[PDB]
Amino acid sequence: SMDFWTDAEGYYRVNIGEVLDKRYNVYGYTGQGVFSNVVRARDNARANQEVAVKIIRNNELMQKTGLKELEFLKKLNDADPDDKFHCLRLLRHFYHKQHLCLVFEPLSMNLREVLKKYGKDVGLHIKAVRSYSQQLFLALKLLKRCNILHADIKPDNILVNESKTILKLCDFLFSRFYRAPEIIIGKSYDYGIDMWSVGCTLYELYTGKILFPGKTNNHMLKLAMDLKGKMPNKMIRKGVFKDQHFDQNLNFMYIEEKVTVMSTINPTKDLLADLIGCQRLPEDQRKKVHQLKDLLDQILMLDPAKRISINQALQHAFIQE
Ligand SMILES: CNC(=O)c1cc(Oc2ccc(NC(=O)Nc3cc(C(C)(C)C)nn3-c3ccc4ncccc4c3)c(F)c2)ccn1
Repeated sequence: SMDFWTDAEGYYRVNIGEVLDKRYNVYGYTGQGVFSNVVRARDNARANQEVAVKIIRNNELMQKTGLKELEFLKKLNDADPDDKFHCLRLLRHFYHKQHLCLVFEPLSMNLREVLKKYGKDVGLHIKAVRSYSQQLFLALKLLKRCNILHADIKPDNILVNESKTILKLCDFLFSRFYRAPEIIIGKSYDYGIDMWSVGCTLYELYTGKILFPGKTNNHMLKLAMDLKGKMPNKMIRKGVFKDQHFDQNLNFMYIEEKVTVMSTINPTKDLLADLIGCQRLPEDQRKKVHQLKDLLDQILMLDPAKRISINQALQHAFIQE
């Protein structure tokens, strides 16, 4: 998230049965987190309630990064005192053996794991996609209110409770698939990047498949333009990486090594067909799928200024009808 060898040293292995801050009885690992150990504990000081504790590495870079994370979470916590906007709740922090330790509400699994348990190319029920879409847009609403850009929304960064009724947005290879085109071309960017990533996620939640599985940044742009046609001229010109992907005449240079020069990219991606799949749907679910397709069309505009607003997303037929 962002405001709109000594870097890897100091890992701490917490033992099962260790008590932290004279209260957190560590009883299990989670596996989550990239650089820090995230453990499950019971809070002996608060009726043995379950928490997750992230133990950050003891080095300068990750200490400072930890403090920034703490600041972002406190800002969202204060902006949303009743927890209606679906961001992860930090409970408090402490220090242990020079490690900054962050204590969070416990959650069950991330949405990548939920998709895996649905099985290969299966996806969720459209009713769950509807509910999760609303919750995600509410998270977007809070982030924008707090002048925060996530910049890496994807199933791996969304956690759910045990019943899978509630999701919380959080932040910890796959990242390229969810990247907005303004980022790829190197244009100045805004809250629109997170709306884009939410669109990519929603498609994947329903189909079980990655929307834009591009091997490179060049391939990602081609796949986006296969949906929406060629990127606007004014957008191309403002990108600091435009020369990797477009020539002096703003023709797209499709790499496949061979370079195919394209003045036009005819839209060919059939989003509805891909959404429906081999399903024989009843008219009520079929209607909802059409509405999902329309929501995605409005999210996945190449120009971020022309994407659906957060409020228009919340009031879209997919959610409301
Ligand atoms: C059984 N239970 C479990 O398995 C289990 C595991 C579990 O693990 C964790 C999940 C998430 C986090 N952390 C975050 O999500 N941080 C965060 C949120 C945001 C948002 C809200 C702005 C998106 N930005 N940043 C965030 C992250 C890193 C940053 N770095 C620098 C600057 C700002 C930053 C902001 C964590 F530390 C541990 C939680 C609950 N249950």
